[PDB]
Amino acid sequence: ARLTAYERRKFRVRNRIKRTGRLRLSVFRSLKHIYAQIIDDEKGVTLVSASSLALKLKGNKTEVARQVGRALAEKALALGIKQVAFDRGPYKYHGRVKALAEGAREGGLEF
Amino acid sequence: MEYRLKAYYREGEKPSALRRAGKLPGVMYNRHLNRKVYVDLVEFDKVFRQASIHHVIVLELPDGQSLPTLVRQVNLDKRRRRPEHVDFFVLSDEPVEMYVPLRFVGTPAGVRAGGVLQEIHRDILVKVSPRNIPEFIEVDVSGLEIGDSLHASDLKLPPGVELAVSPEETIAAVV
Amino acid sequence: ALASTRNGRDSQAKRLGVKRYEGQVVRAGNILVRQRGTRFKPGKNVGMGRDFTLFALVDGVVEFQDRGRLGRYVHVRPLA
Amino acid sequence: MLMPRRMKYRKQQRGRLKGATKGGDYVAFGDYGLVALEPAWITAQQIEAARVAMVRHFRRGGKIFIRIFPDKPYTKKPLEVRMGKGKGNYVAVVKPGRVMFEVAGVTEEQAMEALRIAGHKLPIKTKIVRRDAYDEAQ
RNA sequence: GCCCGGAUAGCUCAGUCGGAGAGCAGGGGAUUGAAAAUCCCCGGUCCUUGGUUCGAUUCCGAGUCCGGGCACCA
RNA sequence: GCUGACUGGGGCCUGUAGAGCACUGAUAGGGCUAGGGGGCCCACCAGCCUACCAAACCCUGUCAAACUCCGAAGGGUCCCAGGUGGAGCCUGGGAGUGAGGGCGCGAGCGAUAACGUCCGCGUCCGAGCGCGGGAACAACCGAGACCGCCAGCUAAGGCCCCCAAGUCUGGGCUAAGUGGUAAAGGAUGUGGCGCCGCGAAGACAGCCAGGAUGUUGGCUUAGAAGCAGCCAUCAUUUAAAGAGUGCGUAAUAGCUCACUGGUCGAGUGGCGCCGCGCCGAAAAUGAUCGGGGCUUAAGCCCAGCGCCGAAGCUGCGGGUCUGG
RNA sequence: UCGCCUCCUAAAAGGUAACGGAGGCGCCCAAAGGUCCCCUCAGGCGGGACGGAAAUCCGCCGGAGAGCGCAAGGGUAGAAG
RNA sequence: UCGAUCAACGGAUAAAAGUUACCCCGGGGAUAACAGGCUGAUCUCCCCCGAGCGUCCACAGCGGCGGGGAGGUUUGGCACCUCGAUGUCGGCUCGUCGCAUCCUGGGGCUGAAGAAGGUCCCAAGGGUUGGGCUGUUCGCCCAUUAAAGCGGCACGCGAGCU
RNA sequence: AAUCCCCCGUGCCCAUAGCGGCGUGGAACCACCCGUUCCCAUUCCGAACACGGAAGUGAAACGCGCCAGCGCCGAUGGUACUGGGCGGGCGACCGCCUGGGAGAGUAGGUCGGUGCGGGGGA
Ligand SMILES: [Mg+2]
Ligand SMILES: [Mg+2]
Ligand SMILES: [Mg+2]
Ligand SMILES: [Mg+2]
Ligand SMILES: [Mg+2]
Ligand SMILES: [Mg+2]
Ligand SMILES: [Mg+2]
Ligand SMILES: [Mg+2]
Ligand SMILES: [Mg+2]
Ligand SMILES: [Mg+2]
Ligand SMILES: [Mg+2]
Ligand SMILES: [Mg+2]
Ligand SMILES: [Mg+2]
Ligand SMILES: [Mg+2]
Ligand SMILES: [Mg+2]
Ligand SMILES: [Mg+2]
Ligand SMILES: [Mg+2]
Ligand SMILES: [Mg+2]
Ligand SMILES: [Mg+2]
Ligand SMILES: [Mg+2]
Ligand SMILES: [Mg+2]
Ligand SMILES: [Mg+2]
Ligand SMILES: [Mg+2]
Ligand SMILES: [Mg+2]
Ligand SMILES: [Mg+2]
Ligand SMILES: [Mg+2]
Ligand SMILES: [Mg+2]
Ligand SMILES: [Mg+2]
Ligand SMILES: [Mg+2]
Ligand SMILES: [Mg+2]
Ligand SMILES: [Mg+2]
Ligand SMILES: [Mg+2]
Ligand SMILES: [Mg+2]
Ligand SMILES: [Mg+2]
Ligand SMILES: [Mg+2]
Ligand SMILES: [Mg+2]
Ligand SMILES: [Mg+2]
Ligand SMILES: [Mg+2]
Ligand SMILES: [Mg+2]
Ligand SMILES: [Mg+2]
Ligand SMILES: [Mg+2]
Ligand SMILES: [Mg+2]
Ligand SMILES: [Mg+2]
Ligand SMILES: [Mg+2]
Ligand SMILES: [Mg+2]
Ligand SMILES: [Mg+2]
Ligand SMILES: [Mg+2]
Ligand SMILES: [Mg+2]
Ligand SMILES: [Mg+2]
Ligand SMILES: [Mg+2]
Ligand SMILES: [Mg+2]
Ligand SMILES: [Mg+2]
Ligand SMILES: [Mg+2]
Ligand SMILES: [Mg+2]
Ligand SMILES: [Mg+2]
Ligand SMILES: [Mg+2]
Ligand SMILES: [Mg+2]
Ligand SMILES: [Mg+2]
Ligand SMILES: [Mg+2]
Ligand SMILES: [Mg+2]
Ligand SMILES: [Mg+2]
Ligand SMILES: [Mg+2]
Ligand SMILES: [Mg+2]
Ligand SMILES: [Mg+2]
Ligand SMILES: [Mg+2]
Ligand SMILES: [Mg+2]
Ligand SMILES: [Mg+2]
Ligand SMILES: [Mg+2]
Ligand SMILES: [Mg+2]
Ligand SMILES: [Mg+2]
Ligand SMILES: [Mg+2]
Ligand SMILES: [Mg+2]
Ligand SMILES: [Mg+2]
Ligand SMILES: [Mg+2]
Ligand SMILES: [Mg+2]
Ligand SMILES: [Mg+2]
Ligand SMILES: [Mg+2]
Ligand SMILES: [Mg+2]
Ligand SMILES: [Mg+2]
Ligand SMILES: [Mg+2]
Ligand SMILES: [Mg+2]
Ligand SMILES: [Mg+2]
Ligand SMILES: [Mg+2]
Ligand SMILES: [Mg+2]
Ligand SMILES: [Mg+2]
Ligand SMILES: [Mg+2]
Ligand SMILES: [Mg+2]
Ligand SMILES: [Mg+2]
Ligand SMILES: [Mg+2]
Ligand SMILES: [Mg+2]
Ligand SMILES: [Mg+2]
Ligand SMILES: [Mg+2]
Ligand SMILES: [Mg+2]
Ligand SMILES: [Mg+2]
Ligand SMILES: [Mg+2]
Ligand SMILES: [Mg+2]
Ligand SMILES: [Mg+2]
Ligand SMILES: [Mg+2]
Ligand SMILES: [Mg+2]
Ligand SMILES: [Mg+2]
Repeated sequence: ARLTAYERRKFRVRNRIKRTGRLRLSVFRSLKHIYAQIIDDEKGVTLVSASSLALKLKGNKTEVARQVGRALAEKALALGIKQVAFDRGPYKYHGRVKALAEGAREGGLEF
Repeated sequence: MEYRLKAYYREGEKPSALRRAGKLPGVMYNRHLNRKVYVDLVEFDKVFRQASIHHVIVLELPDGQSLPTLVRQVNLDKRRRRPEHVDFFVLSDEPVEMYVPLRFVGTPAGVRAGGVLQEIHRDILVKVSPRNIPEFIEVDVSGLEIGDSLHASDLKLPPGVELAVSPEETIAAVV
Repeated sequence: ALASTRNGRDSQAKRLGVKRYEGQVVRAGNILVRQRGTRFKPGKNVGMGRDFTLFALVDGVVEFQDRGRLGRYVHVRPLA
Repeated sequence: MLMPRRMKYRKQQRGRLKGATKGGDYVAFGDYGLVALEPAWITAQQIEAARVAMVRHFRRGGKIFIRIFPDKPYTKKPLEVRMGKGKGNYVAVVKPGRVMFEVAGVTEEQAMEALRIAGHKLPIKTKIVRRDAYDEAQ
């Protein structure tokens, strides 16, 4: 079975975002951690990084996430960055990933 | 049994001219070498009729070296059906694919007088360490009966080296 | 029918193709390619209309891009 | 007769006889060949006329390969004048250097004498050939 | 000359899955007092020739003895 | 008012020629195999062999405007340069044309017919039926005619005479008047290149010389006892003659060859290729390459040198318009 | 035969003819429309009651040969299904 | 926003079919019928190959399937001069030419005993009948004959006739 | 802090990165995993999606390697074709000059390369 539902859903949501042409606020979330990476395509480049992994914090993976989102805003807004669009990758906008997003205001936003 | 020809070199010298010159444009190569070369037609002809991409050809040419070549391609121009150019493949010690002619040995060997003979190949493609090159392969298999097909490894496979296969194909049969 | 002639039609040429090529100056709205399928996909600063028609979104120059199995792509480069 | 089953289109444009070449030409199945010197549309009925010349020539014996085939539909009008194309009415398009026919499993004098008869039934000049190193291995 | 048709035991004429028929003759039986009628049983180099096919009356191709249709001219 | 046709460079676009078979189809030979044509063992599932059908699949081998895994040369467009041209663009006034034709190339229709027809790209005639060549001839070759000249150089084509200039110079070809013509096909024409079989262990050609044994071969027969015929065509004796290749035929007598010795004495027979020629080759008023006439050429192929040759180019004079 | 669409002809830009070679339209859909979310085919082989070449189911292989209302073409699963 | 097979689909009117050999005018060789021309599918005649028939077989005589041509007499294709006119079938009269020869002359082969034939070659000098039928050409038929030839000449010939 | 190496994201080249085989990795990342109370789920199914987890395992998946059976890529040389210029053939068609020049095929290549960021080692 070639090219799984994961990587279709992946690609589908990604390309739609990439067309609007904002910077990309891209979300990886593993079983353990949740990472978030703000990217400018066409320079093929990451600008503002934020992990739970590098902020070494724990318990309630969601409340961890609102935090790595507030982490990104504070970090990012400091470079001038305000408007972006939310990548959300192959993940339902829900729970942990919704939480990192609604934590990614105080800066950033419309999300 | 052993064949040598001649050879020469070229850089410019439009092939059409050389070709009118009784000569035969060609090229010399292998993993290590590639070089423009011409030969004499009649000469090439007399040998290649025996040699025929089957037995090894030692060329010669100046330097003077003697280069141990297999002929891997011949282009005839289709109108006059006569060679317009030649690939000379030079051997060194690494295994090399090639076409070995086949000796069909026996009598009708079952359904004597007679089956229907039916040779489905004069050749086999086989990987061979150049050093030992099996200048034919006796295929006896006097079992040799109606409707049957020998495939591959049932061939003698003289000492040197293995098939370039496919291990399953058609050699001969009687029907 | 069969013989007398049952044939004899055809339809108007649709005058389809590329209407602006690489390194050619265009204005917002210029249409760059006229085409049947997605034969060229819209790139940077390039729209698609309902009939798959590619237009410049901005003034600029037009650059062509062959992304291999991703298709060919038409963008408009600004300094518009 | 000799003729396809299943055509995709009934009738097809004449086209050129140009650029004598392309495929066939190397004597792949048999002992001697008959090679085509000139271009022509050779007709399903000239082919059969050559075949039967040859099979008649040896004892129902020998083996024959043919190796050109009439897939090109040949139209003709009735003694009308001009409206529509058509009709009817098959050819193989044959350029120089092609081997048609090509016998095997017969003696040299036989093959060569059959092929010479076979050649008389054709609209073009021909050449009889034997077989070669040059006809390679493949 | 010109394009399309059909030969079949002894005469009549089926027989498009490619691997021989019933009638009506004639002989025989049953039936009857004997017959007629009716039912049972009895033998083609399948128009020559070349071809495809392992194999052709049954497919291809003409050519033939013989049936349908065709065109001198203003 | 420098942007024009054309040209140089750079980008992008394309799906034709060629080629390919991956697709859509078609398709030769073989292989291995579903379904069965059914030979039949069944008549229960069975069920094996296929020199018929046969998918797919592998091997070899091809074909296609409406097939394409590929794909040139070219073409188109933009940018930057060259390009001052009876170039370009803008506004406006006056039009005429809207029957085209031949040729070359690419296609379609036609019959791989038409001085056929329909498109494409070029050209020329149209309007250059003005000039030179092609015998003669709108459109093939040469060349764009402002006027004059009893001056020159050339083009195409020519230089034996008609007819201007070579009976020029060298080398080979052809003997048909080919040239001055039409194909398949043919042929010890003729000249060259080549490869192969046999040959001074004396081949080829003639000539001298052997001209089988059992035997009628068994078959078939009045008899075929090779030659009125269907064939077991087999054993032998030799340097060595096929139960016999032909004449013969009252079957036998008589005769010849095959195949052998020997005579003599240097080539012989086979094939392939290129050049020119030869046959194939019959039409209607009188013939002919334009004509005479041409044969180591006045024909054809190769190399050379000169010349002749237009209204083209030049030289001399002049006109008119445009620029300066 | 006459208008419209598709393919070839059409000579790799556009365009290009013939009583050239072949097909289709004169509708349709309140969902067959908009959006957000998810899902991924056809085929082949193996397995499974009634199920057979094909109803449904399970397994593996299957980059698109399926589907996209209808003709063809271009397109298309990184969706247009 | 509606009424259009205004489908001959840029749609003359709101509203429309035939016939003329009783015909007329303006035009056209822009275009048909005749002849010619180009062409040569078709037609007529050669030739190549040579299955096969011919007792056997060198094809004495045949010739399958295919192949290459010649001719320009047929039927056509095209639409080039001629529509300010190139009168058309046939007959008669008068011919003339071609030869792919019907007879006569000279030949070769024969499955030629002779005589008489068959086939092919040379040969265009001359000859090549009279009638019945039909407008006929052609063809059939009667009676003869050395023979009762095939074509071309605007399907020769109407300022020559009919 | 640079540099290298391993992992995790994520771009780019668009198969020389693919299939298949073999081998390898769990400390850390990652995955599978434990559970289904809660957010949220499944035209049935916590399979998927989702959440709260951390006992176990790298079996699957993924990552990293090594093999050329397939797949993919692919010369040089030669031809085909051809812009432009000339010939030849009754024709179908052929040839020469000059400039461009494939496709198939042969040789060979290939079991990927790389940017940004992070986590970890240098
Ligand atoms: Mg079109
Ligand atoms: Mg060929
Ligand atoms: Mg090939
Ligand atoms: Mg033909
Ligand atoms: Mg007409
Ligand atoms: Mg021939
Ligand atoms: Mg009684
Ligand atoms: Mg009784
Ligand atoms: Mg008449
Ligand atoms: Mg300028
Ligand atoms: Mg350019
Ligand atoms: Mg082609
Ligand atoms: Mg194919
Ligand atoms: Mg094509
Ligand atoms: Mg390539
Ligand atoms: Mg400029
Ligand atoms: Mg002007
Ligand atoms: Mg004006
Ligand atoms: Mg017009
Ligand atoms: Mg025109
Ligand atoms: Mg014309
Ligand atoms: Mg013409
Ligand atoms: Mg023109
Ligand atoms: Mg005029
Ligand atoms: Mg002019
Ligand atoms: Mg005149
Ligand atoms: Mg003149
Ligand atoms: Mg003149
Ligand atoms: Mg003159
Ligand atoms: Mg002139
Ligand atoms: Mg002038
Ligand atoms: Mg001269
Ligand atoms: Mg003269
Ligand atoms: Mg003189
Ligand atoms: Mg002289
Ligand atoms: Mg003469
Ligand atoms: Mg002459
Ligand atoms: Mg001389
Ligand atoms: Mg000269
Ligand atoms: Mg002079
Ligand atoms: Mg002056
Ligand atoms: Mg002026
Ligand atoms: Mg297409
Ligand atoms: Mg086009
Ligand atoms: Mg074009
Ligand atoms: Mg219709
Ligand atoms: Mg919806
Ligand atoms: Mg599936
Ligand atoms: Mg399935
Ligand atoms: Mg199943
Ligand atoms: Mg599809
Ligand atoms: Mg469709
Ligand atoms: Mg399509
Ligand atoms: Mg109208
Ligand atoms: Mg109209
Ligand atoms: Mg319109
Ligand atoms: Mg009205
Ligand atoms: Mg009346
Ligand atoms: Mg009156
Ligand atoms: Mg009146
Ligand atoms: Mg009038
Ligand atoms: Mg008439
Ligand atoms: Mg007349
Ligand atoms: Mg006429
Ligand atoms: Mg006239
Ligand atoms: Mg003719
Ligand atoms: Mg003729
Ligand atoms: Mg002849
Ligand atoms: Mg006529
Ligand atoms: Mg006219
Ligand atoms: Mg016309
Ligand atoms: Mg008139
Ligand atoms: Mg007059
Ligand atoms: Mg008059
Ligand atoms: Mg004569
Ligand atoms: Mg006589
Ligand atoms: Mg006589
Ligand atoms: Mg006599
Ligand atoms: Mg005689
Ligand atoms: Mg006479
Ligand atoms: Mg006379
Ligand atoms: Mg009377
Ligand atoms: Mg009559
Ligand atoms: Mg009479
Ligand atoms: Mg007369
Ligand atoms: Mg006439
Ligand atoms: Mg007359
Ligand atoms: Mg009169
Ligand atoms: Mg690829
Ligand atoms: Mg672990
Ligand atoms: Mg552990
Ligand atoms: Mg594992
Ligand atoms: Mg390649
Ligand atoms: Mg190359
Ligand atoms: Mg050229
Ligand atoms: Mg030419
Ligand atoms: Mg290549
Ligand atoms: Mg790999
Ligand atoms: Mg990376
Ligand atoms: Mg780091």
